[PDB]
Amino acid sequence: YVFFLGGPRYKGGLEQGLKNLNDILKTNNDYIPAMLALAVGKFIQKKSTDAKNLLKLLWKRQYTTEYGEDLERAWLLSADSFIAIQKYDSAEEILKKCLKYNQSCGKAEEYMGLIKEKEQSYVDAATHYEKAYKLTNEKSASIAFRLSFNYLKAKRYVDCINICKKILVLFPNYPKIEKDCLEKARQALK
Amino acid sequence: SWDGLYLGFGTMGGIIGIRNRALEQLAEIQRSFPIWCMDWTPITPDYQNSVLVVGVWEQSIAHYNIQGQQLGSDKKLTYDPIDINFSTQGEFLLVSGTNNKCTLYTREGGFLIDVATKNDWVWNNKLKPVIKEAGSVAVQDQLHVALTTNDGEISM
Repeated sequence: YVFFLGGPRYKGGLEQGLKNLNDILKTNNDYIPAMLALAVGKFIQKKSTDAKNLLKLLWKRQYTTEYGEDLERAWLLSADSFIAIQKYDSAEEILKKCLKYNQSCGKAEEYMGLIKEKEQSYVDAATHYEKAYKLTNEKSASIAFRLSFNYLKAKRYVDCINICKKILVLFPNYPKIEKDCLEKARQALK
Repeated sequence: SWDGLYLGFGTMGGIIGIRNRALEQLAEIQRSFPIWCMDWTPITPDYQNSVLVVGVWEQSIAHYNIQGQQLGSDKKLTYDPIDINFSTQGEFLLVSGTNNKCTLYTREGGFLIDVATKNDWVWNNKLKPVIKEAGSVAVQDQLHVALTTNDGEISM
């Protein structure tokens, strides 16, 4: 993992990690962190078929109590691989499974809210975005803007005004959110 | 105005207009933020002069004279005000707005207490007027306020 995330510092650490992971899989294939690391490396090395194949063969394995977390991570990655394309139904299936096995995931509910917003179902998208914003306590800005836009489109101007005020108090370098939704809500209030 | 002579109106475009009973442009003030709450200070034997208190949406409350010249107070606030109400005889000032709290202030601007936190925007809060007899003796410690919240609760 360190070699993969070390960047171009060595340019040979990633390939050596690939050989080490391949040897580990040769000796022991059922090691979940090994397959997860190799899938991440395949993502790094532009490989398309191999990465999805590895994710699929990881999916078949039954839930082991010792290695749940890694599984979740892999599932999330698979969900992302499904959200990069039009196949939203499988992404929703994986998201529902992840929310069934976990109730505090951060990126999962953000992706679910993004899908719901793109399917113009604003109530559920707003609920999911609000829960995600509650999870990462008042620090993120992009999902705050998404929540403000969803509230503005749902005719809930008071909540949108509150969110815009909070985000402008936090980050004063955001003039985009001032002339887009805050003014519209302010003028539509009365 | 409490003298019955002047009139003051505000616009969300930032314009505050002061006119007479004949509706002529006595005074015009241009701001950069919408105007929501305005009031006239009650007449008082100690003061006997009326000024206009207006709460702007840039977290400020401003005092304006009749001619339009600001008194320079420009008191800052943490929250955007929504409603401004003056108690009888010009002793207190009930301020509501963002943070869902109804607070009390002196006419100078000193914080005294907060009344209630309604968990939602308080659209309108009002104070109970009192009538004093000729030479009446009473502490008059009791005060009454009426609040209206955005959810639909009218509390006392």
